[PDB]
Amino acid sequence: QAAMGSQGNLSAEVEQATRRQVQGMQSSQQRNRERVLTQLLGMVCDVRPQVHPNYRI
Amino acid sequence: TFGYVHGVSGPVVTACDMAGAAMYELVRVGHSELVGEIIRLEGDMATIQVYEETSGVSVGDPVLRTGKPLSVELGPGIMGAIFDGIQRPLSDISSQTQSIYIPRGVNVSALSRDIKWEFIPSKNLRVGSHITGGDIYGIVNENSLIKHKIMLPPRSRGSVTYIAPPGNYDASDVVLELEFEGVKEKLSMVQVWPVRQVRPVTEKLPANHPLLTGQRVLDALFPCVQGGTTAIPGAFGCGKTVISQSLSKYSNSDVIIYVGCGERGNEMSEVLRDFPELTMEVDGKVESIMKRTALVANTSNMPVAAREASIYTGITLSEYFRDMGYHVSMMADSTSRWAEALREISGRLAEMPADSGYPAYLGARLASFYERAGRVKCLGNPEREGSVSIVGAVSPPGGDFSDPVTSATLGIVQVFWGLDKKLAQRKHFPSVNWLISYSKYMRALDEYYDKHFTEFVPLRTKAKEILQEEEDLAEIVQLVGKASLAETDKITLEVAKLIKDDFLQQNGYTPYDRFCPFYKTVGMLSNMISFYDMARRAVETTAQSDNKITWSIIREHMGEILYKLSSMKFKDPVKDGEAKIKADYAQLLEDMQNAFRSLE
Amino acid sequence: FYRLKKIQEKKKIIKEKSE
Amino acid sequence: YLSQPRLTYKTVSGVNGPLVILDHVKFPRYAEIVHLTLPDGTKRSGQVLEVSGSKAVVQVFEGTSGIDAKKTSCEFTGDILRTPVSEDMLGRVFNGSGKPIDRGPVVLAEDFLDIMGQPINPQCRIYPEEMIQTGISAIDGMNSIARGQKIPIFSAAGLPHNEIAAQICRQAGLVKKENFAIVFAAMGVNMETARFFKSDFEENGSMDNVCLFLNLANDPTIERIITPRLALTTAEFLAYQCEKHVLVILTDMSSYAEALREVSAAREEVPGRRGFPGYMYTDLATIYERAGRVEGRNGSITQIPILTMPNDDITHPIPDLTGYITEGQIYVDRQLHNRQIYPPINVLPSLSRLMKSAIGEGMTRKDHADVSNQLYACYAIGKDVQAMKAVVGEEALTSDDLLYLEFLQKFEKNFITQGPYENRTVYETLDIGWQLLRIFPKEMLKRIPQSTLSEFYPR
Amino acid sequence: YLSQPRLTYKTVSGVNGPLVILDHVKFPRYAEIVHLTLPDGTKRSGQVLEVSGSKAVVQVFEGTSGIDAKKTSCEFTGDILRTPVSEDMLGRVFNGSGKPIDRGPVVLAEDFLDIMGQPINPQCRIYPEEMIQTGISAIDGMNSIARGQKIPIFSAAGLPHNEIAAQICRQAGLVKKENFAIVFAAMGVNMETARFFKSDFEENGSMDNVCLFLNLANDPTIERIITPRLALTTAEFLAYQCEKHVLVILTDMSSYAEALREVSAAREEVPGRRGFPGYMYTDLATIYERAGRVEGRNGSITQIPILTMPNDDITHPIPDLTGYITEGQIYVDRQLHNRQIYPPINVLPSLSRLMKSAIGEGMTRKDHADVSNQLYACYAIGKDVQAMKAVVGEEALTSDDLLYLEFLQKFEKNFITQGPYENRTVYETLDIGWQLLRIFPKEMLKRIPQSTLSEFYPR
Amino acid sequence: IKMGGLTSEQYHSQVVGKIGYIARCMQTIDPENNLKKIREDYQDVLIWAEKNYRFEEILEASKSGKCPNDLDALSRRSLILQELLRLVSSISPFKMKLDLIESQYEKMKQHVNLWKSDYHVKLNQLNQLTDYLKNAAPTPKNNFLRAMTSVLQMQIAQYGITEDNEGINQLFKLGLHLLAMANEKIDEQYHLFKGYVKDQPEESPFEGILPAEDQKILVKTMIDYAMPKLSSKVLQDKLSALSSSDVLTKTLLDSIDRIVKENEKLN
Amino acid sequence: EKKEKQIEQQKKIQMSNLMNQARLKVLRARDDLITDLLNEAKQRLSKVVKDTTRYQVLLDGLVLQGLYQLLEPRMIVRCRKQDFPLVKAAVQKAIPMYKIATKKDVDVQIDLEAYLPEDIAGGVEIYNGDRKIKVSNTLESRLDLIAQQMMPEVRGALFGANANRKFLD
Repeated sequence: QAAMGSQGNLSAEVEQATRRQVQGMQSSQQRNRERVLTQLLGMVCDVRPQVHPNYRI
Repeated sequence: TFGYVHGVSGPVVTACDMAGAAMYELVRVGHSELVGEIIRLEGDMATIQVYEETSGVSVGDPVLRTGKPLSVELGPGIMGAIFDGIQRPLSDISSQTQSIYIPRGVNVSALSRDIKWEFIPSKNLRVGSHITGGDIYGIVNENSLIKHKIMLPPRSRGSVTYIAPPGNYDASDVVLELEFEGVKEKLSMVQVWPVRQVRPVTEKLPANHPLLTGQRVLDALFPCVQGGTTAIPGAFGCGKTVISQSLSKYSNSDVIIYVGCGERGNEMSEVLRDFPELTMEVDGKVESIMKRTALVANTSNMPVAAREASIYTGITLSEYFRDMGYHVSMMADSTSRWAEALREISGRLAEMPADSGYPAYLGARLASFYERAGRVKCLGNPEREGSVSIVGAVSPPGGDFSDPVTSATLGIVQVFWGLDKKLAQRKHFPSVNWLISYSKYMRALDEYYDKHFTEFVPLRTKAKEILQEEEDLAEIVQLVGKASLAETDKITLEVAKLIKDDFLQQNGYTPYDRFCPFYKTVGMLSNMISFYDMARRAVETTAQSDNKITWSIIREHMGEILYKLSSMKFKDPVKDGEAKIKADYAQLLEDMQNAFRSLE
Repeated sequence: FYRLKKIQEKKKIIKEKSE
Repeated sequence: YLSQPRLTYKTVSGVNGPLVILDHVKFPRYAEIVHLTLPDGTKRSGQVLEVSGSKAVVQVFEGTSGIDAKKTSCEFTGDILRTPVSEDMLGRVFNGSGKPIDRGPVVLAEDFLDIMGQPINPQCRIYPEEMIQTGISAIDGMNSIARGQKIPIFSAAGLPHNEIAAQICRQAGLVKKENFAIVFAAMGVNMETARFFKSDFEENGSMDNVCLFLNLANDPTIERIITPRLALTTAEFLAYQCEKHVLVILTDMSSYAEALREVSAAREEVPGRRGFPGYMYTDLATIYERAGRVEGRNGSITQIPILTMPNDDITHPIPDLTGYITEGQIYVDRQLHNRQIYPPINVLPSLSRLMKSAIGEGMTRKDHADVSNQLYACYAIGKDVQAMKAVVGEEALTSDDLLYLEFLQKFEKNFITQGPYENRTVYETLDIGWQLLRIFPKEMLKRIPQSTLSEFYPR
Repeated sequence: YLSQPRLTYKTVSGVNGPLVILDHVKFPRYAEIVHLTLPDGTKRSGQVLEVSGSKAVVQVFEGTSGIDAKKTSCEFTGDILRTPVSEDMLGRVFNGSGKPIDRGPVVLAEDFLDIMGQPINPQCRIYPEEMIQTGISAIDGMNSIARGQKIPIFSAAGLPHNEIAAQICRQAGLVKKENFAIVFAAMGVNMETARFFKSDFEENGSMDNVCLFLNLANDPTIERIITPRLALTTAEFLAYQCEKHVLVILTDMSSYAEALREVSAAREEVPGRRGFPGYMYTDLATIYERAGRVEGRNGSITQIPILTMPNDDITHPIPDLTGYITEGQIYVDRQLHNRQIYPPINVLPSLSRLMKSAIGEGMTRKDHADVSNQLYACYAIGKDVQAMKAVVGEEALTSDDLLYLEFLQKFEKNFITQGPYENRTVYETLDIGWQLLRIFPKEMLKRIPQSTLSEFYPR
Repeated sequence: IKMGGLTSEQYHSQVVGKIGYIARCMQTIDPENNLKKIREDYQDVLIWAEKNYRFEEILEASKSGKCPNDLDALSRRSLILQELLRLVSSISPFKMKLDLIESQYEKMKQHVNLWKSDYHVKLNQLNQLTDYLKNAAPTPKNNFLRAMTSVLQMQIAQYGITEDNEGINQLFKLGLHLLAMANEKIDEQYHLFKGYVKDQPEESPFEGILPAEDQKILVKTMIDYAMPKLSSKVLQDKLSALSSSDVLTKTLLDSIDRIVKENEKLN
Repeated sequence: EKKEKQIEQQKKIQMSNLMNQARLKVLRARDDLITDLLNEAKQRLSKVVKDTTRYQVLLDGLVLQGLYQLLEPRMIVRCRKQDFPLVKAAVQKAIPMYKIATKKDVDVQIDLEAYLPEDIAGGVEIYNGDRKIKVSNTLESRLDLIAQQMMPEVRGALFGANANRKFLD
């Protein structure tokens, strides 16, 4: 029973590590989210229509 | 709406003006409306495998285009019903036509719509309650044994706008009626389900409980489990003779679905005669096996398309009764005949075959059939755990082990009760060949044994070791001679003879050996292995000693003990209760110990 | 193999005939 | 009935072996019958194997020799092959197409029955539990036949399978604790074989109860496709309508399968094993599965096909599928025939799948099943001992091995061996079996329960 | 990047088995992926099996059941099947086609890699050298696997090759006198074994290294085909880019070959040898040879294909070509399995060509080669002595013969017999080997140089 | 992507189905909201039921994740509730106390695999007996089984099921034995019934467990069985006098045995 | 010892299950972040469409792109009712440029009977004459198609490059 309690403490440590990872992911996102979105929308708006290369006339 | 027949070649019709027809959709070909299934599309022309004789079908004949695929009516009336390979009720056809012939294009309802059923809704349900696929919204008192739990069809859902009160209803009466997204769906007690679609389940759980056949060899050496998947040879003397009817009469299973894919005429007649007369003891009463068994018969001369759909119909019925919360033991009389049907249809379609002429998708079809087995947490809110245990029979040409269907089966099934032609010729029944037969469920059954039969696993291990040692020693004995054998080798050989003749040899026609309880099996194996270990101990201990002990000495001393061990198989559970049998086996063990103590 | 090759050749010829 | 005038086409578009491919056909009917009048007036018959729009691939029974396009007149009867059937078909001889060849008149139809037959509801098919006392010990003792059962005679070229079939025909009868009406279908049997069977029936006096359908070797090879179906339609008429216990003999399912293969090859279908049609299993089953009894009726159709296994190969497609369908087989052994045993029935590979319910107390006797099982086991062990002796030598054989060899010798000399005109009742066969089993001591008869050993062994 | 919109076609010309034949396709691409919506909304995937003119034959992953012309749409993705690969797919369970089945998210691609890959340059491949320890004594001390070797396991149906595979997945690692990973691919594996693999890897705490691709027997056979390519593309990414030693365990190459046969038949290619494709050798080579060390990169891909030798026939095409392409074999013996030894690995017929590269000083230990050779020699001599004892009797045997029998027993009871969850480091394996070799005196160990005997024999 | 083998639409329908079924189970086992701890523990799913929604509304909430949509956890919780409801219903005439119900819930929730629990097996056996007796017709087997199952339900309500009481185990075993014994083994049925009434610590087990009519019918059944083979009409009249007993009792059975021995001597 | 080892194995099993669940949970959080980014992209595109000039140029590009992908003699452009004027201008501009690029005479009608759902962000759908071939150039589809290919770059930018990955080939 005591060792099960200790392993539960280690489980709480695992959960803390998971929360830390989630917060780190959120911060690293927040940092570059604006540039990511701007570039993605720029390349969405940039169309460049063009026929299939194998088309010949 | 409906097309026209363009050509005919055996069961393969070809109907023109079928622009929008769907693959594997059902059509009615001819003026007699022969059931057919669209198996190929070419522009606006559909090839149709027809489920009835096509003689007399003329070009230009109407082809009605029914929107549904091959499907079965699942509902009250299945139990005790004898069905054609495509759900046509043979008994109802006989009663309706008053003739011994199956009229071509007969369209009698699979489930009778005139029988009044005692329907009792789930009391906790109410108008407005939310329900989903699998929800048991009522129970029909089908008979004394099976309570038909009327389940909401899978892929159905919504708010109950009306639930019928308790009473008596037809299979066609609107019993429930539920609304979803403003659309109202009215449900009777019969639900149509395609035979080629797997019935959904919440989760396929691991199989961890034995399915007890009657045979000691199969129960102990090569166990099967509920939700298991087994291949069993169709050899004579074994199979349909004992095993099928034993599974029927008694087992952990709660329902039996027996599909005669390619049965011979008189053998199918034998099944249809025997099964309605078998009885089992349930709650202190003898009740007909038909109250919980259903048969899907298909003789070899019936259309090959129906022969191909027989297995699917059987497995769909088994899946329905699994979703009910039951354990359904399904027995396919021959998947080899199913494979023959697939090969013939592939040839008629002009596809490139794989080895030995079978279609290259034979393995895929066999897997799609077998893997529908298993123990599942059935769909539906009321928690339940059902299972479907498939026992498919394979009968290769001349006992071939490289047969394509047998190889595809061995690549899927987890249990395989191979056939020993030598044992069959010697009349050693069951004819299981314990050297290449196998069961992969032993690991999963360790939990069950280590809690109910704690001592059985080491007994099984020692028995298998003894049998393999006998297999290795018989070659040397018959190549060279019996004189050079050691005393331990003699113990192994004679104990192997004892086990093979009086533990692995079970006559299924006797009152005492029709079904061997696993307590009987484990006790017998325990006595036999205890004798083995104690005799080997005596021999080895007295080796390198003045008072040497030999197998001849042991046999001469206690021929009575050997005879009692041999007669152990004669205990009758019906009259020799479990306590009596266990006490007798304990007495035999005590006598063995006393005699070996006197010897030592 | 010979039978299957013959059947494939005949199927090709029949397809050409239909086309 | 069909009152509309039939349509006659001079539009033959192609002849290819036995096939005649017509075009511009008004609503072809699959399996329809056609009548081809050749330029010189010769009249033949055919069956539409397939239809595709305005085409129809007729299959001429008499062969396509002498047919030309632009002059052959194919008259489409508008109906499937409905053979005429009458009780007076008993005592008649017909070629493979049903026409008389005994200088009698054409069959005055009591009814017109589709040759393909009417499928029988399995729910109303009686399980045959009445034994047939063929009088041949190798069959009655160990591979018994039940009335209504299907059980072929696998044999080869040169073996006395015709003799065995004639013996079974003339001796068949129920076990004494209704005489069989024989319907014969010979396919590809030489004149010698056909004359043998006809003379045997005439000599034994059953000709009044025998209806022959002869398709000799010289006869057209596509007519044997319909010959067995004609025979079985007549048998069904006599059994399920006239209430006659019928016995149907089919001489050469090998010849029938060769006809099937010929038609399939002409059709250029995707082949099965050895070139046989992929649907050979179904074609054979539509013939075999017509045996058996039915509820409400009193007659039956016992079916005894006869096969010629090519190269003595029981794994050949024809015997393989015939075993898959029919309930057992009686196996004629070339080794026994060479060693001059008759009947040369090798009881190891042959079995009867309804024998278990045909034999026993009340039917034949208490000890039948156990005697047969022990005879089979001892015979197999004796054969294994013989194989071992051929390698190691008799001097290395034990007393029990010599006992097994002696049992094998006396079993092939007394039990299997039998005069062609000698019919041993099942009781005599069992007595012979017991005399042979008494060679071994009671301790070596493992498959015989002690309750029967103590009752029959000591005698 | 492909920016142009995808084209959706309702022009279904015909459906034949697993093929939807679309027409009027704008420049169809071979191997293009195409997502088709059925009339009722069901979404299926497919691969352009064949391209001709403007047509496109699309093999649908799922069946064609329910597909129809005039209503079924098919959107052509415009690119061949590209898988998203990252390190985060280490610790995930995917199906055959890559879709996660562990209730986790879809893989966030680090790259989009073509599954077919390209052949590793022979001039860039490097000899495997060091050893990958599987924790199994019978393949560590006798068939060690080098970093870069392709060594299959041969077994038959029923033998515990899948249990051995799971044990290897759980125990595999570097000799260790976080740069190791395992890619488990399972093909044609029934639901029971798939669940066993998944739950075992999840429970035993090794999932952090294992990427599991499961293709259940009832899943699409084309998915079975693409499963090994997915697994090996992930392995190549992890090994040649992330620089970690990857062990690829491919289970049921026989099931993969069955899927290949099905795809060939669908392509309408005639069967080759023993009914298998003629190019199966090329396909198996394409799978296996995506392995080994490379120049300038610190990662590697060891491969252990697992085969179910059909009928236990080593001459069968699948095991034959696997032996031709790979560099060894680990035999799972039915005799040992019946004798209840786990793992039932036979060490006499087994072999690992690159054991000499896998073992040695600095890789495993100084005495590995000598111990392995002496163990093999003593084991063979023990089997021979058992055979001799079977004829002469125990007494006639000499003291050396008794020693050899004792070593045989203790070698099959301590070296081979391991237990599923007994992870032996190679040093433990060699210590057990020396315990077994110390049965004999120093003199009879003729295959161990005195330099090694003087150092490791004592104690 | 398939979840648990079901298409996502089927999974998200099953989520709302489980939510509704949990609400129904709570309303069935506690229409008066007495079981406050259970209400709190299942509040996250009973909110959508107490507050009225639509099926499509709850389905959309589950799709968006607002509802608890982990079908495995929902199945576990619904199984706990269903097992508790089964325990309550199998003893419906003999309802138990709130503290006992809550303790049983706690043991359930603590159980690792509730489906495989000995608790579940015992509930299966009790439901087996109740199902047999639901439509059973009068006969000594059925009457003895009904009395024994009524007392078994009493003991189950008293001591729960998590506690493996020896008396409850004995009642389970004897009831199952009587159920399995053939209907033609009347002597064995009576032997087991009388052995039970002997071995029950209470001298008159069925004093308040069964209605008076059925108690008198049981006494009449015992007297009728004792009647055959009575050497004296005086002894028959003594049996009739004993028939005045309101309910079966150990002393009544002992008197029957005394008369039996008297008839043994007389015959 | 059997009891102790069974307890330890159960503890190990529970710990391994917890670690697996934690890994899957962090991965799910990452996937939810990606989904949030894509939802924000959808919303920002829905705002971009409101810029008439930018949306006019975008519609011209999308319509011409669909034309070039289809390459049929006849075409039917399906577009939102509120976008109909802009789509008409786009078709007017695309027809001559399409003719110049392909040298092929073309007819391009605009479906005035069945418009796209009003809730769609924008774009068009170009059907052939018989409507059996369609090219979906709606903003939703274009954004999804672009983002799915861009996931590697989005992953690298949002969550940094993988330090372990040494070689990109």
